[PDB]
Amino acid sequence: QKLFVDKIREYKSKR
Amino acid sequence: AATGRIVAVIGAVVDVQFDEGLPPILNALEVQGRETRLVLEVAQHLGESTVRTIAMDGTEGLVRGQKVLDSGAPIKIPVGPETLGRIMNVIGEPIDERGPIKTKQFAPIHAEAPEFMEMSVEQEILVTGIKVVDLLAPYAKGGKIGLFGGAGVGKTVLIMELINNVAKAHGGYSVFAGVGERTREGNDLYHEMIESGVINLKDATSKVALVYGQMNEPPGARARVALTGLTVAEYFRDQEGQDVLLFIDNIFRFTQAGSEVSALLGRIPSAVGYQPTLATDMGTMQERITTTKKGSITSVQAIYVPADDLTDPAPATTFAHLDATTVLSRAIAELGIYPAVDPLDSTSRIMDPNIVGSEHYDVARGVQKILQDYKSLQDIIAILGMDELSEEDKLTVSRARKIQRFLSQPFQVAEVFTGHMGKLVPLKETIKGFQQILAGEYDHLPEQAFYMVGPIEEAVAKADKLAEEH
Amino acid sequence: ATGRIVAVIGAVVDVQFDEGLPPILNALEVQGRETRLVLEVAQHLGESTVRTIAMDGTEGLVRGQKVLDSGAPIKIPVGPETLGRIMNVIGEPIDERGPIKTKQFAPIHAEAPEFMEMSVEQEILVTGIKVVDLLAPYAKGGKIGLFGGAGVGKTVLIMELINNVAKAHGGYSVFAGVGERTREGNDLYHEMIESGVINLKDATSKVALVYGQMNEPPGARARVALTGLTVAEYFRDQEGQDVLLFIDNIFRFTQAGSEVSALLGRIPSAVGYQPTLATDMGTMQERITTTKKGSITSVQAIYVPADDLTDPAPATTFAHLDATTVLSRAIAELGIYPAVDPLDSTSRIMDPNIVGSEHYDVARGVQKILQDYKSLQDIIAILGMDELSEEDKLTVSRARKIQRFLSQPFQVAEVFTGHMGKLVPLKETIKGFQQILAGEYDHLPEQAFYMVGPIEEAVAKADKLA
Amino acid sequence: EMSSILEERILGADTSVDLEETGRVLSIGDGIARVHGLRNVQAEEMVEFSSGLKGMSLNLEPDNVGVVVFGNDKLIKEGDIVKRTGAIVDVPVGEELLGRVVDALGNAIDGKGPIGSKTRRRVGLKAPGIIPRISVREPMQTGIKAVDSLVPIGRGQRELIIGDRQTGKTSIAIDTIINQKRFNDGSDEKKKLYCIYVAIGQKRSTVAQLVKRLTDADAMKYTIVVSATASDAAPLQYLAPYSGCSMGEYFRDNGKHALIIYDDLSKQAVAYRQMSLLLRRPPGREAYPGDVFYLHSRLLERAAKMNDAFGGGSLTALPVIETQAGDVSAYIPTNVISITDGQIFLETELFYKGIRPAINVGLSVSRVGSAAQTRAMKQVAGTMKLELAQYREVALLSRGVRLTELLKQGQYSPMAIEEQVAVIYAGVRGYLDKLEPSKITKFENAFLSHVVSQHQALLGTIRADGKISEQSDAKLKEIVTNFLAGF
Amino acid sequence: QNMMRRKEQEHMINWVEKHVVQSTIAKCIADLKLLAKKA
Amino acid sequence: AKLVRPPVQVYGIEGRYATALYSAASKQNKLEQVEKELLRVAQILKEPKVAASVLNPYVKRSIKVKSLNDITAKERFSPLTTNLINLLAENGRLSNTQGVVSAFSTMMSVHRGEVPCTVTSASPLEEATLSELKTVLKSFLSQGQVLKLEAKTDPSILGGMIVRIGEKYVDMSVKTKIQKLGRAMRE
Amino acid sequence: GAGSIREAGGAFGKREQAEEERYFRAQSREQLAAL
Ligand SMILES: Nc1ncnc2c1ncn2[C@@H]1O[C@H](COP(=O)(O)OP(=O)(O)OP(=O)(O)O)[C@@H](O)[C@H]1O
Ligand SMILES: Nc1ncnc2c1ncn2[C@@H]1O[C@H](COP(=O)(O)OP(=O)(O)O)[C@@H](O)[C@H]1O
Ligand SMILES: Nc1ncnc2c1ncn2[C@@H]1O[C@H](COP(=O)(O)OP(=O)(O)O)[C@@H](O)[C@H]1O
Ligand SMILES: [Mg+2]
Ligand SMILES: [Mg+2]
Ligand SMILES: [Mg+2]
Repeated sequence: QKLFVDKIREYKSKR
Repeated sequence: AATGRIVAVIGAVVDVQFDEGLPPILNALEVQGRETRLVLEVAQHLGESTVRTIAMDGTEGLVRGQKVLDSGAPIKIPVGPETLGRIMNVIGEPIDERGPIKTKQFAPIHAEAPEFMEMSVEQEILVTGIKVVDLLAPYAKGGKIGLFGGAGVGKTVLIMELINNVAKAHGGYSVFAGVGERTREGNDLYHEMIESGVINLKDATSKVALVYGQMNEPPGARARVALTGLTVAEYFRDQEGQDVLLFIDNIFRFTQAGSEVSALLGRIPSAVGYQPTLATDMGTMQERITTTKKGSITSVQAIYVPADDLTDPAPATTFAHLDATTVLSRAIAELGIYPAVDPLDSTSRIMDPNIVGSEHYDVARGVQKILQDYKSLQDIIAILGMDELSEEDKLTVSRARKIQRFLSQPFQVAEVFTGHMGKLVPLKETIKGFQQILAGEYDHLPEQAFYMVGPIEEAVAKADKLAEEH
Repeated sequence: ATGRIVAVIGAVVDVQFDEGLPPILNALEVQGRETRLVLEVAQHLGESTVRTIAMDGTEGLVRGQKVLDSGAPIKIPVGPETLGRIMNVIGEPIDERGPIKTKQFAPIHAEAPEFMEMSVEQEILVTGIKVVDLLAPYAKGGKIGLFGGAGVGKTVLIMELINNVAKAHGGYSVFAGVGERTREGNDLYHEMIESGVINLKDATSKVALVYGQMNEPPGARARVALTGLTVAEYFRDQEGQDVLLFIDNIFRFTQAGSEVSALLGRIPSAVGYQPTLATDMGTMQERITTTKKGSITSVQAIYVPADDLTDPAPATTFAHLDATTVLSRAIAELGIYPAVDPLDSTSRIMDPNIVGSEHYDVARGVQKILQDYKSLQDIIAILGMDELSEEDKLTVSRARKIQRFLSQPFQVAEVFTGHMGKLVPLKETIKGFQQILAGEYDHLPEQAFYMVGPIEEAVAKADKLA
Repeated sequence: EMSSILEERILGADTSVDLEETGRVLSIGDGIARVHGLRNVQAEEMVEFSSGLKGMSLNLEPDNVGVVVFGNDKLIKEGDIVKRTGAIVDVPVGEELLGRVVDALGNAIDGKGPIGSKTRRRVGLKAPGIIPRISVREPMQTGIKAVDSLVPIGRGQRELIIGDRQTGKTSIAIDTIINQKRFNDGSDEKKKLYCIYVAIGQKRSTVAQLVKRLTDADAMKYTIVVSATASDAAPLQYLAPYSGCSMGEYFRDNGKHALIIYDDLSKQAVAYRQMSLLLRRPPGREAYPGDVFYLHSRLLERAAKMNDAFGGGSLTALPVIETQAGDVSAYIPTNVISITDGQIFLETELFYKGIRPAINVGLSVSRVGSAAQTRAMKQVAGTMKLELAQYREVALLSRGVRLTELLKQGQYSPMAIEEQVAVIYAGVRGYLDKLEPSKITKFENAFLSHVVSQHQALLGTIRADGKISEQSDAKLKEIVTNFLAGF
Repeated sequence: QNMMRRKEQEHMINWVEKHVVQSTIAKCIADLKLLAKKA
Repeated sequence: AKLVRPPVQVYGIEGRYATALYSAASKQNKLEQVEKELLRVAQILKEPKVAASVLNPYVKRSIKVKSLNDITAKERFSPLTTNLINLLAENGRLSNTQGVVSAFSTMMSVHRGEVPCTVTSASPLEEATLSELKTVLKSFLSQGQVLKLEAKTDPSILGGMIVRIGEKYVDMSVKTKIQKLGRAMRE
Repeated sequence: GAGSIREAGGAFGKREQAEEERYFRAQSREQLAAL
């Protein structure tokens, strides 16, 4: 689920 | 029958490979797996058990390896009385949404022309009621006519006027073939015929069969629709002996359709981009449209002249296939004269004093001579002006302008354009009117009284009313 | 990646790669040459073979010669360091002043600006040329095209425009010489050095020159216009500057493509041109544009082969321009210079709401009287002048006076004419032509309006003849 | 914002993988890809390259498929994978395209987001046959006096705008589009005309100027602009007219009325010639393919008026053709002239002699004619046409000059049909022979002003009744007599 | 305000794209498992 | 006479001669013998001495026909391949010989039921995972099919695997997923 | 080439047509009043 990895991790990074 | 596979699709050209039983040239093939009917007409045997074919409909959605079935015969259309009042397309399907055309016999749209011993030498004038046509280039019963003209000169209006006049003065199962022309015009003609009782939707006693392949059709359909209409007319002529009318608008498209596939059929171009086989194709199609001893076919064909050339290979090749050519000039249509027939360019094979009589022939020749003299005098007018000619030259110019106006005639089918009412002038009325204008019996009447009238009595009445008001 | 040459036909070279087939438009370097021979990939032929167009001469190439792939298209140095320098099609300096030490290199193949980047401002650009400013005025940030046959004055007009606009210009300027005379490029270089627009000693130069001339093989002549575009595009985008881009001659671009189109194995189109003429021209011309990131005013000289304006190349160029100045050989043989055809030159800002109702009315009246004269020309030719009416003779006389007054002496033409050049303001042009149309000078001879500036010089010349 | 990019932009993305049917690029060049494999691909099916590019399979050959690339062939290499999409080329259609500038495939190029379109329609559909049609009766109002009076256009007609470069063809099309605002905001639904402008092979800044002009006059709210410009691939410029025609057939098939302008079809013919010559199809006249007539006829037959059983909608088509040096006799000009229902000939001589729009009334014909006019316009225009012909015969003469200078019109000023009728009345009844030809124009302006200031009743009467009544005849008679006395 | 939002969102997209690239046999395991479910 | 079409199709001179030989051998059901004999003549002509002598245009055609007759009779060749080489030498298509062989070969490759399979990956895959991959990809085929697998490696897909079985194609590379996410965020 | 001046539609054909129309409209007005 590397797309969900992108989603979650980069959301927490941009936040 | 034989089953093959589509191996190539380029535009409207489809190469089909057969394993067993290569189909002969001109056979119809059915593409299997299509919701609508797609017919491929075999054109060439390419070797390698492959044939090249022209599609009668669009080739979108065709796949390499799609299966194709051999009909075992050329395109076969229903023929008989049951085609009257119906509209069919190139492959014989009804396109008027009125159910199947149930006939007892089908005919192949590819047939041989009548032999030399089957010809008929009888010539008899067919009076149309149009002054210029009746006088300067009369039509013949059972002859091929042909209407030449560029874009917007009046070919369609003239052919509808001829439909009206002749095909209502007729009782012999007319046929109309729409070849590569506008669909709006086809709808208009269909509803005109339904309204004027010529086509009968209920109480099926119609007297015209309709065949339509229009501009949106691929080149194969526009190249074979003329043959479909020809085949209906051929059945009416041969299988019943009836005297038939055939109205083809427009036959140039036939030739044009061929060109649009020529390069794709592997053929080196000829002159002006036409196929090398233009003349022989036109000949094999036109030699079937003929009166035999078995029956009569009076053929009226509209012939499009690209860019008003008349030396283009298609009209120039059509010229020798006709018996009375009517040439519509744009220069005359710009003078306001309608029909735009060119009096010095239209020719009939029965304009012979041993066929029509010496009075008619002399009047026609005198009209043509005075119009040619007018053409010659226009140059001297251009350089010198109209106030320097011998009084006989002014008389020639005046009578020539009067004859020009009087050659024009208001049509019944043009009441929306003109505003005037239609006129249908008999033959002797025309001859008498032009004989009197030639003799000088109306040198006192103004030239504008002869414009857009019927016989010469209407000219005198219009002159009287003009004098009263003006 | 390394391939080997398998075929050489003119400017076209087939290269077979064992591994790593280079993309289309990539630049490849031939190994074993004395100078840099760059091949641009144009087609993938199959079987790991590409077809390329050479940017230099292919003499001496041997089948099997090694070719390296650069990994990117032709990249030229872009920046303010290119100002005052001359570079060729592949960005190499040809002015013997050493390397162009920029900090960035841009590929000569780029995408055209999108639809949302387009600008709509249409302010006039006064040039000092009476016929141009009156009948077909130029616009700032617009595309100007100068059409003309051989020897009608395209180079003279474009040099006059360089003199009248580029010196008075606030931004930068780029001159792309495409398939023209090399001595003309030498003349332009040395004239710009004399006039201080190019400074060989410091960084105050305002013009960048890119030359691939008519001695170049067709690949260089086809891509040197793109090199000039790349320089101007850098100045427009990364600097935000207002750029002047002069391209003489742009037709050569198309012609160069024609010369290779047969060798690339393509079925010829009309008049023997490549089938891709219009799309190649569009890909090139859509980058020559004003965006909302910067402005580019473009002046392109367009050669007309055999004086035939219906030739596919000028006929296709007509749609890419905001203003067209069509020079005529027939007008040039009447002694009228510049040879602008006043009834064939158009502009999109010739609009009352843009140039003013006064300007618009004067221009339209001038064109009306010239069209009426042209209509009378046949009768005048055969039946002589005396077979006309009085108003027809008055129209002929005023139209001839206007024809004369449309001519003008240029400052670049001072050398071979002796007449000092004239820069006529727009208001003086409008006033003079309004006055001629009114009839205020129906008493002066027509020879008094020939090769003058403002109308005051016309009346002075009239008083000097009598 | 980190919500518009992650709420559903990633949460819903159709991440599933499918078993694709593919082929392999044998060669690529000049926007033509010869592809191995793709056994079950259909003719004219849309395929997709491994770099997001799309193409159309046009040459189904035994050993390869010839694919035309809808983009730049720079991104395609030999050996790339070409996937099937299983569908014949189609574009989005619907009301959501109004106000948007899209490319030849329906992607928004105006930077306003995605078109919320749910309906898709093939671009190569067949035109309606004989039965679904009915005669052309409703008038298509252009707002141009010369057109609306002497070359009238009905709804469902194909009228060609043919002329040289810079003669005023796009101006006619844009005037016609601007004119429809009076009806598109009114209450009559069967009088609204949704417009479609197809820009083929044009400069992109020209299309930007045109969209600015359409937004100034607030005409973009009912206009779709399809743009395949000069930098777009030849397949896209080939396909733009059919995409626009599908967007208009959507309205035609739903009881609504649409208008489409093809500006211009000469550049579409050029792009089709390029595609065909690069597909190695043999050239014909002027190197054009053999079936360029079919190219334009299968497009211009899709403009039609439908009967009541099929909704009563219509699609009017205004193709544009650019001739070289006035050579109407060229290949593509004669093709399109033989196709359409009439032509509007523009001339350079007429343009520079002050006649603007430069319509050549001698050559300009409308095969539909008075069948598609209002009764008032017909009343005034039959007489105006007769007198203008009689003036052309001797060019009375003062009335003829009056009518000529009355046919002139400004740009981007489409007049209402009632004001047109009032002006042609004032000009055809003798109220203009007392004035010199030079001042006629300004009088008209003043006249219109007066009539649109204190005489809205008579204009509303002419508008509602469609014809003039003898009562309203006398009313406008006395109005124009008083104004001429005061002028 | 609108321009700021647009440019900030574009750079956010660029940064997320660049930074997910920097960031497993479980990938191949799930790939083979899904190819098993290809039917 | 009716001709027997091979299961796959090849075009050109080589494809035409290969289809001819395939039909003429499947009639006498001697496909494997002519397969091995075509490999033999390919190895024979590939030898540089013959590849230089009989591929020479400035020596007579009949002389090279006689030498080919010598080299095909001396090596105990069937009449089928014998007069096939005689036909190739008569028409002058000797240069296409290898091509014909190649064509014939791939025909037999699909007559035995051998489907090509490409498995692109960012790194060399694991051997037990490769065996499981071969096992599961066996299920994409009908009866009488065998994977001819060539798991070439491209490290630019960053992970996953791109599988092509004949013309069927699954794109499980992670780069495809990231590009889809990019297109989804931008649109 | 008879009638080729008017057939070319030049500046001489237009004036020829204008002359014919002028003369014959004058003659028509003269012939209508005497009827
Ligand atoms: N009715 C008019 N009155 C005054 N000016 C006009 C009129 N119509 C057009 N023009 C002007 O004449 C020029 C013709 O441009 P236009 O785009 O309208 O024609 P065009 O045939 O599309 O030209 P092209 O295709 O070469 O770009 C324009 O500058 C326009 O402003
Ligand atoms: N007999 C006529 N009377 C009046 N007007 C006519 C007549 N014939 C043609 N016209 C005019 O010329 C136009 C062209 O009509 P059409 O018959 O379709 O010509 P064509 O078929 O040759 O292109 C008509 O719409 C009409 O305006
Ligand atoms: N504005 C001008 N004034 C005087 N003579 C000119 C002018 N323009 C051109 N000429 C003449 O035409 C010749 C050609 O000039 P040039 O611009 O180099 O031709 P081209 O159109 O090929 O660029 C000049 O040498 C000059 O004799
Ligand atoms: Mg017609
Ligand atoms: Mg020059
Ligand atoms: Mg335009």
